[PDB]
Amino acid sequence: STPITGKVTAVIGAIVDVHFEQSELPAILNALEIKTPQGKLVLEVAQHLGENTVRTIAMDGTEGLVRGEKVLDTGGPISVPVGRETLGRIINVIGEPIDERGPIKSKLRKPIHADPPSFAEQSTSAEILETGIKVVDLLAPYARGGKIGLFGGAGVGKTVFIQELINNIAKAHGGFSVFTGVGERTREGNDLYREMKETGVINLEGESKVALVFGQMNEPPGARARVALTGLTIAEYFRDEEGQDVLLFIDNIFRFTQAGSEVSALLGRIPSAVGYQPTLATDMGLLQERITTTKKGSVTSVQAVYVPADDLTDPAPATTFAHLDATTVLSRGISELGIYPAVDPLDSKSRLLDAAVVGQEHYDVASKVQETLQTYKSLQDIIAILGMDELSEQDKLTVERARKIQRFLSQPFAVAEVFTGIPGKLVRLKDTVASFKAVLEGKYDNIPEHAFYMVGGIEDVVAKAEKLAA
Amino acid sequence: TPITGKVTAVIGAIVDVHFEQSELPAILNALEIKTPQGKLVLEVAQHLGENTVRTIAMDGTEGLVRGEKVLDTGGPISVPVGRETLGRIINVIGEPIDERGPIKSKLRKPIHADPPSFAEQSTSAEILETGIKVVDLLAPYARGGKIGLFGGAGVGKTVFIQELINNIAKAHGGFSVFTGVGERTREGNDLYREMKETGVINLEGESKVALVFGQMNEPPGARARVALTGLTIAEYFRDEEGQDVLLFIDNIFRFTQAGSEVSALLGRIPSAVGYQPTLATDMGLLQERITTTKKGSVTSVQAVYVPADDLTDPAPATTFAHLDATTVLSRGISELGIYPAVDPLDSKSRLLDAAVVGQEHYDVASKVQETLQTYKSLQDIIAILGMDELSEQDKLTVERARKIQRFLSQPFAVAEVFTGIPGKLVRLKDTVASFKAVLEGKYDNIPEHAFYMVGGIEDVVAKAEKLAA
Amino acid sequence: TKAQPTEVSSILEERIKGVSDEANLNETGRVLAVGDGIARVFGLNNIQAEELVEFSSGVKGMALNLEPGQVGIVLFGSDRLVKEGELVKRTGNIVDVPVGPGLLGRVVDALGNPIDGKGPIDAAGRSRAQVKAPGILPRRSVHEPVQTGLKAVDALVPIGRGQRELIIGDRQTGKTAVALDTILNQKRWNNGSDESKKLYCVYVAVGQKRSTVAQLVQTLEQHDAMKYSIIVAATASEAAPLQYLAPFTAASIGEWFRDNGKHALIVYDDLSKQAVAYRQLSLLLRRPPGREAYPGDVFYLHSRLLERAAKLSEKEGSGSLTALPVIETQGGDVSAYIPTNVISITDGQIFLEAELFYKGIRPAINVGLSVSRVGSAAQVKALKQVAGSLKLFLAQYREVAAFAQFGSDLDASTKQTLVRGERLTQLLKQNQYSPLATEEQVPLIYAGVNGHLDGIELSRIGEFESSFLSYLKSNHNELLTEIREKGELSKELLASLKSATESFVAT
Amino acid sequence: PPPVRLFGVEGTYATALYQAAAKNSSIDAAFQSLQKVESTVKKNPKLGHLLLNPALSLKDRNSVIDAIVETHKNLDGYVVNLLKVLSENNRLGCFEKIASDFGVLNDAHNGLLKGTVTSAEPLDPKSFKRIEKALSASKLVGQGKSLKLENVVKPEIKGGLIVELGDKTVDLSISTKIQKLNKVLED
Repeated sequence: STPITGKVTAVIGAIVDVHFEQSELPAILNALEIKTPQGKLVLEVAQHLGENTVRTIAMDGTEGLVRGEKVLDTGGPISVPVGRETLGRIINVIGEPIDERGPIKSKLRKPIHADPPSFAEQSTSAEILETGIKVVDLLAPYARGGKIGLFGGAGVGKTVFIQELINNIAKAHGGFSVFTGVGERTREGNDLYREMKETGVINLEGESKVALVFGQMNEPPGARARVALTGLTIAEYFRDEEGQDVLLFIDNIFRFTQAGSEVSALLGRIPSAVGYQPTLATDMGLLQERITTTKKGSVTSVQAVYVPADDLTDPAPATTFAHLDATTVLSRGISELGIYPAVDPLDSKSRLLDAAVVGQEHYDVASKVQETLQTYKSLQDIIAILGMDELSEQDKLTVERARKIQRFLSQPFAVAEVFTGIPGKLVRLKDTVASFKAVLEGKYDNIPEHAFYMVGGIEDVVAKAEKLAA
Repeated sequence: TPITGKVTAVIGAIVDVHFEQSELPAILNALEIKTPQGKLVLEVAQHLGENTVRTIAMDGTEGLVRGEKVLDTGGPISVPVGRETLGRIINVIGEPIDERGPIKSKLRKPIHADPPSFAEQSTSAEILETGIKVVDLLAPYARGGKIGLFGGAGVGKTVFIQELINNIAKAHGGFSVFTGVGERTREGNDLYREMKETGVINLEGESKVALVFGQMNEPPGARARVALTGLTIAEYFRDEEGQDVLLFIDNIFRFTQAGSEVSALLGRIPSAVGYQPTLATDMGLLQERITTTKKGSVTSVQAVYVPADDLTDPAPATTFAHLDATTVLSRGISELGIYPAVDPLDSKSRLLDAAVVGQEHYDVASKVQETLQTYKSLQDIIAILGMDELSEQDKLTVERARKIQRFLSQPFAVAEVFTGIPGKLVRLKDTVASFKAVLEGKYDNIPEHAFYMVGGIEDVVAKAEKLAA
Repeated sequence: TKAQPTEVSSILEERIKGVSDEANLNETGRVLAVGDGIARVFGLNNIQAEELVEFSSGVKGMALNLEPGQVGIVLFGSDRLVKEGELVKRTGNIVDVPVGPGLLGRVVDALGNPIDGKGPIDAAGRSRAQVKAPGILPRRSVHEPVQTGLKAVDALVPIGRGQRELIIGDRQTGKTAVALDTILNQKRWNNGSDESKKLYCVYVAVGQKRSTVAQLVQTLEQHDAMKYSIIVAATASEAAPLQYLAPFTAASIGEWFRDNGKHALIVYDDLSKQAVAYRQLSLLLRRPPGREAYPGDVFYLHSRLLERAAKLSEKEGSGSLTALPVIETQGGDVSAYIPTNVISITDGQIFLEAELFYKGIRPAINVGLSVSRVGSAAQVKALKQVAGSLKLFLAQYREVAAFAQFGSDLDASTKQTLVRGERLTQLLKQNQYSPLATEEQVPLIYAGVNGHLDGIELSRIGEFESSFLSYLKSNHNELLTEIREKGELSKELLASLKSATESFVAT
Repeated sequence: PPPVRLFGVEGTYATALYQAAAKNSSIDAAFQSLQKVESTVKKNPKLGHLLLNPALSLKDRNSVIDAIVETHKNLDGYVVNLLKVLSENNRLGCFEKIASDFGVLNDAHNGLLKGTVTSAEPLDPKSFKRIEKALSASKLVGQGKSLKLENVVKPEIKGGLIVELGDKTVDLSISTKIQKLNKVLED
């Protein structure tokens, strides 16, 4: 080819219109580069408007653009670098090393846009992921290949929950993980960088069982939108071409919605409900569909979602609610009660809690736990006002066990040796099932309530009984 | 060589001119089209180019023929100001509509003027006593301040303002400006008569008041520049004559409304609710052209017709920003019958600090607020479960609060007729003492209805005797 | 039928006449429409985005739209100066401000002209309005206290340097007073030494009347704190572009402190008024989206602004600008677009509740709606120990209190909570314009948490606090010196304090 | 300003053209040359509407312009600059629109005031002449500004005639009078 030169005609926000010459038209979803003293400004071609004039979205700041500035065309969608070198190296939205390790790239690049896998490709999972977080394991079992979803309030240690998952699950599994952050704070970025250097998952003398794509919200809305796509393609490379299983992580997908809403309005599209982009559904859909367990590989997404003002009747959480396999609700109240995990067990729902899938014993035990807690919640009203004493002997035993169970949920997190100090505990799936069964039978109703509080397994609970006894 | 033009368009009262001459009057210049009904004053507001300005039309349009001669008056409408303004009711154009004949002009000043500098500002703090019980206790006014009402029924707003004029402006000796933007002609006539009667206007005599009156029937554009005119008259007293003034503005919601009306026609895609996308700037200029500079102290009183009583509407909201103290008046307290209808949990003043009105005053007010807030808090519980079935501690509070609520009443003097009760005006020093006693439950032992619609503590005692019979 | 901005008849006739201008299409251009303070000029094709353009009237205007023939230059002045067909000559400079230590003791307008008129700024540099946020690599984790002197803020929602903590709450709730308290406590460091242990405070006032600002400076001059503060102001009168530009140039002033490696704190009051200003600016620009009344990209504006405050590494000179946004909530509607956006950006919320203001906590901080994500790592080590279960007690108090107003026969446990809880709220109660030293907040929280005040009657708690401090000042002033000096409570110190507190239970 | 500002988009072109050729004079020449190339443009079928319609670039349009100035080399140059303008603004569907408008401005400049006498049927030449005489001797066309008057036949009008020009009309048709009469006896 030869340079495809365009001249800017209008800089008005992220929208920058370019005037390519005849017979050298670009194509929808190409990537244009404009040489700047800021490096290369990348413009994603998003419309043709007529007479060789495209309307493109900026990915870098639009300050100091001089009218009629020559615009090269790469000729295709933003081409990232992919490799096993992506692991343990941090790259910004346009795929450029912000870890400052210089060139990252194996032998390949890939486009950021990629077609969803076909009906034929799909292969259904049934494997049960272990998080070691007991409440999650029993009462909302996760599945390997799943599309796990961390619906919750405003950053409610939201990062901490995710960090624990990365700390435990990533080292534990042999697969890769991909951490993609959509406009997450640069304070949070520095913490994540430091934290995974500390946990050594990111080891800069060796390999890393995770790659990082940290997106920062100082980047314009367009870059905020298509950071997700960049990360997604890295996961595809792992899934497909490296064939391995993955454990994708995206953060926070409400930011993905917000970013998209902004460039819809910038594109002039009439906004839908609560201002959210008219293309909201299909954009969410494109992201979600792309992530799936195929026969080429398996990718297990954990997508954080921020439920604005804790109202999930707001369309943006609700749209995401459909697309995600294994929902998890983190509640401020439960956090405030001092229970970390902040996961509210009765409000979390995982459709992987199907009786056959987790086995009948697991199912039955978990049904009993669910009933016991639900009874306890119902009884909270009676105990509070009407009084504790009017409760039946049966009710009282159920309440006493429930308070123990409630605080048996409370287990420490290893990455909250910083946010607490108590070392975390990875508890086997089998061990959790066993331990909850025991409690329900009241085999450990000779153990103090506080000796269930903020400790791991049954072995620990028994040990802490001795400690409290002393 | 007067700039001639033609009337290109007459789309509503936002006439567009096309000056034939290459001379172009600048933005905020004024043009006179000689009407066969008189003249029409228009004010250049946009240059749309091709020698086509777009002009706000300040008098009632009709009978306009596209092509009619324009003449450039140049600059904003320059009113005539002086001491001679005192004792005149003047139209938007500044011509006496009370037929006192043309003002003997001293200095004629453009209606638009830049707002005084940060350096010019000087911060006062002197208490201005009102004599209204609720005002004195809860939100003491200051002299030079910017006082605010946020009424929803103008029937109440006008009365409130009238009371303020009745008290404050007789005590005040300096000049005073009444500017009534878009208010009822009948009400305006009442004020004119009343003022003339109370001698503040003495036409044969002298008047230490001047008046600008803008009727709500006047076309929206006219209403927009009524305000600016009044601010100019005020500025002349404040600055040029140096005198300490007073200013009353009511209804300044109409200033906002007028802007919203013109905005669409001007060619501006309206901002939220409907308010003009120029709302902040326009409001800002107006409220910063009202100031207590180091050359004078102008106590200003602003009355806001909160539409639908929704304070959350952006237009009332942006009014709240530029006021030193506010005393929101609401329909609920009106339903409770209490005149004054001031919300006692929705009033604030910058002077409510104990460093100003003393710790004892502040403490007394604190208890009133807390008690009433409790009373509001238990309103749900009172309805669902009997008030009898509330806690003993709470029942004392409830009884006290019911008394406090009733106590807050005070018949007005101006509306002594309307209330039908001879007016009550009570000293600030007396008020603090009276509430202090009541809070100490001293007079808690006599009828709740004895506190209702009456003034001072002594009166309550007397009303107990009346009730006892 | 198409209508192009080049179909203006004077342009069009010139083209037909053959001969047409150039160079007035480079460095000059002729105004052709202008009204609403938004010009549209024809020419200027050498203009760079965001540049400052000198109107021949003398107005300066940034250029925010570069349209396909007419550059839309937002005026910084009134349009009663500007008029059609004027020439504008490109400044050739994107906006920049003088930055220096001379801003200490200066009230300044957006373009950095002393509006307090204490004469020329001693400017150690100039900077550019936009400066992209420092990276992950420049950052280093927070480890620096900021003690506002408000007990609730420090104890419950601690603030550290670099943090983004959003003050949110209803209009004119003395919004300024919450912020001013922090500034006043920075007197304690100001008196001290080690300039990077001092917060040089920048109070940014957008949309506020000159009188309000003037009162603030009087208060600050009264507390002699203007001797270390900068006030950047953009009053309501001052232009909407100047208002839009005001936070970003305040940020630049802050960065100069950061650059020096010093620590500083920026109060952005109100960002909400910036958003209104940007709403009016955008709509006057013909900027297409309503956005629910605030244009799309307002989140981009706020996000870029806020991320320019950070705690930097020691290879970045250990700088740290700390930011405090202030957001007015229209009827407490946090689902409003501007409030939603800001909440995400910030690392804390400091919700203020009106009912609690009336209830007598003044300032009142609704601790339920207040969070500090970063949390303790800036909370004094001692103060962390004491206030450990202060959160739990309060949380229990909240549940119990709801039951309590139905006033049924109380569970003994609940009335223990109720009694303790009532005292705790009263203990928290703040007094406007009067910070408290942390060394003397440690005793009060110890006493309360160790239930010494649970017994003491609710009415005379206010008396007790004052007296207890006086008593310790008299008798255990050695202990206070130790709390100040060592900042973590030793076993001996805890016991000493316990003995002292116990003695003061009966007075 | 131009004799009669018709206003309207595409007439901004006409206005511009008019004043540009007015200040250099030779407006009749411009108009005539424009008419001549316009007429042969309509009488050339490809680029008679089948290349007057957009579907061409700037560049492809430009090469159409180059062919146009081959069609009658030397027009009047102002109208050759107008062709450039039209190419650049990429309008050519409103080419005849401008032509008509420039004619209106031109013959207004000439003062040739064309009118019309719509009628139901072709009228007598005596009728034509008498009406023309009357009209010249009326206030409406006082004369000084030349009178052209065209009777046109419109079937919709049933009897009588309506004389029109200057937005001043005398409508003395039969159909309207019948309508009013019918209406009044339906009351």
